[PDB]
Amino acid sequence: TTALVCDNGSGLVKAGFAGDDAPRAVFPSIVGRPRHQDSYVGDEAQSKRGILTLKYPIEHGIITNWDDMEKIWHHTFYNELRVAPEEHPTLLTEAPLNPKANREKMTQIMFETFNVPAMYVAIQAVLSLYASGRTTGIVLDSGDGVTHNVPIYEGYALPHAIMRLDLAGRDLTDYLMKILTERGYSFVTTAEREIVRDIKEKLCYVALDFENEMATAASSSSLEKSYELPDGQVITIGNERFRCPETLFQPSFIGMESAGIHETTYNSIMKCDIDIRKDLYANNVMSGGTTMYPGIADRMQKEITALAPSTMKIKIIAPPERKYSVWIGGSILASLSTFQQMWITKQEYDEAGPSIVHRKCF
Amino acid sequence: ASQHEDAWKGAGKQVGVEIWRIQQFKVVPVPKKHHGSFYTGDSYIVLSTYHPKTNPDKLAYDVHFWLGAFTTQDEAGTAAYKTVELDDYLGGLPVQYREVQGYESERFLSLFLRILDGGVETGFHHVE
Ligand SMILES: C=C1[C@@H](C)[C@H]2[C@H](Cc3ccccc3)NC(=O)[C@]23[C@H](OC(C)=O)/C=C/[C@@](C)(O)C(=O)[C@@H](C)C/C=C/[C@H]3[C@@H]1O
Ligand SMILES: Nc1ncnc2c1ncn2[C@@H]1O[C@H](COP(=O)(O)OP(=O)(O)O)[C@@H](O)[C@H]1O
Ligand SMILES: [Ca+2]
Ligand SMILES: [Ca+2]
Ligand SMILES: [Mg+2]
Repeated sequence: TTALVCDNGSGLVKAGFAGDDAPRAVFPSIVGRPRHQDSYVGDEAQSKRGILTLKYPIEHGIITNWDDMEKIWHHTFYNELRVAPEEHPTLLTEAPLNPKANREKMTQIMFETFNVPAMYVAIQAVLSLYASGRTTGIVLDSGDGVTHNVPIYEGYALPHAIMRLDLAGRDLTDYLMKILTERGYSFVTTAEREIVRDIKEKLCYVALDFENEMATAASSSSLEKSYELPDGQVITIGNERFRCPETLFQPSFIGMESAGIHETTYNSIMKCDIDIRKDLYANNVMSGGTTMYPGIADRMQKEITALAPSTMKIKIIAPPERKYSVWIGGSILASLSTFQQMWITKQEYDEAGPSIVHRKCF
Repeated sequence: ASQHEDAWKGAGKQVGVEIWRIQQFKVVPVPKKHHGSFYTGDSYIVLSTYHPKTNPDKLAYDVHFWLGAFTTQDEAGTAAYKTVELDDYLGGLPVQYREVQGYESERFLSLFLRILDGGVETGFHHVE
């Protein structure tokens, strides 16, 4: 009996088998329907977004289209992994501070629709910490929907100190679409959103000193990069390369009054007991695709240094595989017999209903 | 819940050092004659049971997990999870310490230290 591990990201499904060192199925968490008023899922919807309008059933870590999310789960089991879900205990993941109905309904569908024999819901940032080989540290996890800071001490998240920001990769893609349109291009449609997401992933970076980089960009073309669109046109991107992820540190770039990710990290540490803060500062672990920008670790090191006491030892850990750290932490934990002992069984669900998730998970 | 791990049965019952190695996700005891020798390719859990200053007839606990320079991600992650489990098994009383080869704390060094080449194979299946 092999367990399944499914990390349902706002942007990407990462799924596979406990004990594997990587997810065997990674595909867009999207459902596509004809743009001209049937449905397609995942890579295939992405492949012919030319005639589809694409919709994400998860927004900011929360399932907002339960009918389409069921389609995504069905596709993951039957079409990608090609397994029978009733035969596999399944580990799911969630961002912290979600509305409680989200994981209640995840539990209901898994047992009532897919008839899994057992399941469990784990906090994403905690899985990433264990994947880094730590029990104490503070995780910054940023995917396509949510950025969250979770400080963890002796293996347990500290919920009073968790910080959450509904600003992540999709907001950055949207912002690149906006500022590229201001350069003379026009990126508006859901298909064009996917083009700009690819530009973002290939060409953006976090400037170490934003004002200096802005001046470098005006002084010459040294920072400019070219990009070939699907139709063959070649565009040029300049200071948009680093203005787009600058939004993580300056959320006002998209009209948000929130603290930037350096400040939320600092605020999260300051919510923790004084005597553990040095260990948190020395163990800042980044996970998720929106932590993949070149330059982000160095920028975080600089910004936290400016916020922290002058002698504080600060370290950013940026695992090269951190687009998959949540999944890998799940694959490790689901390979342990005692972790699976804690899972919700179908029988327990039958007797207790969706509330069972709060007794056995959170 | 930690009661389902055979490795913890009888752990921490007297003053001394107990050591387990992670082997393909399992917690495997290290025989006493090898305590202090660590494979650079592996990850370990070290439970130090001692008498606290407050009462010479009672027991307190430091739990160290030791990560070899060449240990694989599955081994380090299992060592972390199972350290938390052993901590819970002992009622939360153990204080946890993460020890990386070449960076071991003064506390860890004081328990003994020989580093051995190689180690046991990863528990991961490699996805091509
Ligand atoms: C991976 C997760 C679980 C395995 C728990 C894990 C500790 C643990 C380790 C080994 C054996 C048992 C427990 N670390 C956590 O933060 C968890 C752990 O969950 C449980 C039930 O132990 C933490 C619970 C709290 C209350 O501290 C929370 O923060 C709670 C709101 C969110 C749940 C977090 C859990 C996380 O999803
Ligand atoms: N190299 C990169 N640079 C910047 N952003 C990236 C990079 N790679 C992926 N991303 C972004 O990360 C997000 C997907 O990461 P992931 O951790 O899978 O998110 P989720 O778990 O929410 O699906 C998307 O916004 C994607 O554009
Ligand atoms: Ca090994
Ligand atoms: Ca403890
Ligand atoms: Mg994610």
